[PDB]
Amino acid sequence: QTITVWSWQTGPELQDVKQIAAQWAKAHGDKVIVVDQSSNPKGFQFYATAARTGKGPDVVFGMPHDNNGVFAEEGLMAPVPSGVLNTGLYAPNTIDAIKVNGTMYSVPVSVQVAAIYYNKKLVPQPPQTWAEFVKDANAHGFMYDQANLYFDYAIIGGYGGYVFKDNNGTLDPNNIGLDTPGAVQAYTLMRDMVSKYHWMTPSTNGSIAKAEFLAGKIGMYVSGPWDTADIEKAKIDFGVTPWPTLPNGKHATPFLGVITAFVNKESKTQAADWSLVQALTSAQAQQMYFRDSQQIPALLSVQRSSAVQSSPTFKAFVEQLRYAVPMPNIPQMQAVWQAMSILQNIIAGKVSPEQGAKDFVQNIQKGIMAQGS
Ligand SMILES: OC[C@H]1O[C@H](O[C@H]2[C@H](O)[C@@H](O)[C@@H](O)O[C@@H]2CO)[C@H](O)[C@@H](O)[C@@H]1O
Repeated sequence: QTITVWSWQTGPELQDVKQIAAQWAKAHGDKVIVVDQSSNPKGFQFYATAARTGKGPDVVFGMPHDNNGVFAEEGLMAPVPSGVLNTGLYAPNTIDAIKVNGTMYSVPVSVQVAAIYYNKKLVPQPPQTWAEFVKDANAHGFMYDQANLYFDYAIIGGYGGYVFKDNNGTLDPNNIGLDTPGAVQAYTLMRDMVSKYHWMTPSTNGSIAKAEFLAGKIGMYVSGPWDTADIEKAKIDFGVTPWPTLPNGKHATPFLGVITAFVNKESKTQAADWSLVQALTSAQAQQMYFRDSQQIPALLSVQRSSAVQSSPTFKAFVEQLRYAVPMPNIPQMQAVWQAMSILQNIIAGKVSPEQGAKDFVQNIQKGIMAQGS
């Protein structure tokens, strides 16, 4: 018979996943099939769509933790069995990220915090203050997936904005802070990056920004370890640096993302599934994933290895970590991602930042109301 694994991580890491699975299979006898879903237009939530109709995989690898709230609530995830996760081997925020309604539903594999990747050919020294940033941006260019909340939240949070109010670990989905005076100021700066700085056009997105950077046309770009391989293949002499402080003198607040692995509740071979998951998420595995893409391991013991401690990716990570905000993992967070398109209207000047902020929050509250039966 066969065990099917769906991976949302591609590139070098995918190859490591396949070799580890092959080795596990030689001992267990089950045939293991790995499918690359990273390019699926349906996105991360495609797992629920498939799992709802009994067409899902047995194991899922490389899923950003925010998505699991939906899967867990709909009963598409098998709870993590006892003895598999030792909460003491990870930072506390990493563990909270995999818990849904108090139950651990997935295993952490890596931790992510977006940073600024720069071309040392154009930008010898990375900017640290907004003043230096404007200087380097006007001179050699800057672009990123500007209307994607995952990335621009760094600015929003920097101005005091927030998605759901955090009350000592408990999120209040009724207290949204995306239309506070601070957020509006953030949206204005986002608008300015196009209308006055002219660093980007209302049309610029992640695809264009990445292509431009790989062609050596722009000096800075906001990204993550998922682009490490493509950058090295383009032989760009790059560096990694945290977001600069914003014009209000505050530090930007990027999201902290935890990449996870989990088991489908419908899978008939759950004992074997978890054994496989343990192999794909072990300390040895995490060392392999770090090798090429520089993916930061979730396990604290591997983070302490000298190879990791000395990498540019880890240095930026450690300097931004205390300012990073873990993405909410509750079901309502999906309503946020889906109402996100409004940001493009604000950036394009179709609506003012004031009104756009209001429309954004209203579309989120509506989407949330839609959820729940
Ligand atoms: O853009 C919405 C999207 O944001 C996050 O996805 C990240 C992902 O976590 C990163 O690993 C990388 O792939 O960049 C993505 C953003 O382009 C959320 O995790 C995801 O659920 C959401 O759809």
